[PDB]
Amino acid sequence: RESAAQKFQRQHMDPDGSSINSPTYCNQMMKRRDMTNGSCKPVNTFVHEPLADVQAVCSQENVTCKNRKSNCYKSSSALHITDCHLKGNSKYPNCDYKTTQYQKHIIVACEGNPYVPVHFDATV
Amino acid sequence: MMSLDIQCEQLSDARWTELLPLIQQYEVVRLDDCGLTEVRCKDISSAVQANPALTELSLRTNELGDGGVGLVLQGLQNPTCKIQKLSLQNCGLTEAGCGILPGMLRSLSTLRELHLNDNPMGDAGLKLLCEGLQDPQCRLEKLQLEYCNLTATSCEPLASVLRVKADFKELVLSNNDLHEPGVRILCQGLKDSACQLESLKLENCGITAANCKDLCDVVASKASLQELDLSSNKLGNAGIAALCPGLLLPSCKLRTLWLWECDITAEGCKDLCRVLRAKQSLKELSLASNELKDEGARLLCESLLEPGCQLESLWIKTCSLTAASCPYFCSVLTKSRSLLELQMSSNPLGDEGVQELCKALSQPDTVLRELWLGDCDVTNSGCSSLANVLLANRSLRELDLSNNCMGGPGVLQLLESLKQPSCTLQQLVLYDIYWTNEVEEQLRALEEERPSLRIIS
Repeated sequence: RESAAQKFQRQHMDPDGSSINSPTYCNQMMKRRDMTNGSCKPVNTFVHEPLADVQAVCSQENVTCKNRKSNCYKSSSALHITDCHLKGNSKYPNCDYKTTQYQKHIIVACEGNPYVPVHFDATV
Repeated sequence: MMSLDIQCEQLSDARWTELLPLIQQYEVVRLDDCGLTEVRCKDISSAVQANPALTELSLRTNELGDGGVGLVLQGLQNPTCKIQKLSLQNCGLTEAGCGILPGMLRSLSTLRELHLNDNPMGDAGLKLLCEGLQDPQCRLEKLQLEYCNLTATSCEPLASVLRVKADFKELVLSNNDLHEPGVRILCQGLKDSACQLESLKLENCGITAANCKDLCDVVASKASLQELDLSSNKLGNAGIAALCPGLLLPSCKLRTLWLWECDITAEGCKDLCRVLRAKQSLKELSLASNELKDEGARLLCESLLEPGCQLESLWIKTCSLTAASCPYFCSVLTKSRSLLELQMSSNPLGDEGVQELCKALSQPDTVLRELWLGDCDVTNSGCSSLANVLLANRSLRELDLSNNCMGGPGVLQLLESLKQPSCTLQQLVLYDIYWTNEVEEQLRALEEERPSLRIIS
């Protein structure tokens, strides 16, 4: 049992990590963060910023979630991110990922008390 | 028989020293993604040197570097070493540390499986490797050199190896830019080889349609070929056409055919359907990331319904399929008694397409066991139809609906069906679907009612 806020950190938070030198970054991280258990998570984003920085996003621009929920927030500044995309050669339990890096604004859904990220919505 | 298997752990000096006596005694030692470094390779070398029972050693995904890798191979040169399977995948091996390979491969006459994937040895490192592989005492059954920074100049040395070996069963050179001429040299080496090759993987190797007559020749020459992976190569329809005659030979017993992202369209899919209808041996086929379109899908479905087709798994993720193709899959899900897995993610099916599929699956006599419908633009309005399937279907064990447009309301409709203990589904996959804490509570309540039910997110 984990809270939504804990699940978000496990799946999307890697403050000190870096993928720019490691093409196998996603392969390691998706496996380590328990996102290849039972099924290969098709796509996932890791954020390389301090946890407190990502949490501060909930106090920034309010926008609409992709599913039309209204509790989504866009980061004021572009953040360092690594995208992981499952390759079409994958067949569970073999999960091979393509690793890409960007600096882009993120959109997260915030919930509960304290008001923290519980869902990664998009990068813009 | 003694086996140790560590996956994804931070081995502290404490936890580490514990294992040394084991590494000196055990038959099987796997230390994968364990944060090992060169600081630990002398322990490994010493341990292994004194281990006459060791047959498998895997150290994949550890930052050993050239020094670390060097130390490990050094310890594997005792006349006592009995090793059969060795993996140094993703261990930071560069050309700089390959000078030891020729010596190691000469002495390790028991070695059958060698994994060097994800090491940037390059062509210079590969040549040193082949100097070892060339040694008469080096008789591998399996060689994996995926993503090792190799180019066309590595093909001649590799081909020269294949010509004189007879024990090769599996060869993977995927994700190396061998180029058209390099691939021709490799094929020639395979043709001239007496090896009864069982598996050949050359994903993303710069293979073109021009290479496909040679690959056809390769297939024809290896009646033992069970798996062929030519994914992520620009083969095109013409390439497939040049390939199919070999697949159609009576001696061909191909089991798995992987053609992910090969610039194939409808007519190329047509060529392959000829193979589906004639080769009962073909059990797994991937055409993911090819623009087959609805016409392509129509052809597959008609072939799947032919008596000659016994396909078990079909991978067609990201194939530009729309709701218009779904009536044809319905006939398949209803009639085909061989298809157990159907991956249709990342196709713009919509609620319409998925509702159609639900019509066929809402019968209790289907055989489909796994269905992926992720990123198919499924909304809340398609979930009630899926809910009905979960009630009425008696074969579906896994359903993937990740990355769709649905939300809590949709998900709640699915959970309601799963409340029934008679439901056949064992695993529901819902990655990147956002629902509120309220739905989660209903979700975790169900999980505790039915512990055998796996809901993945």
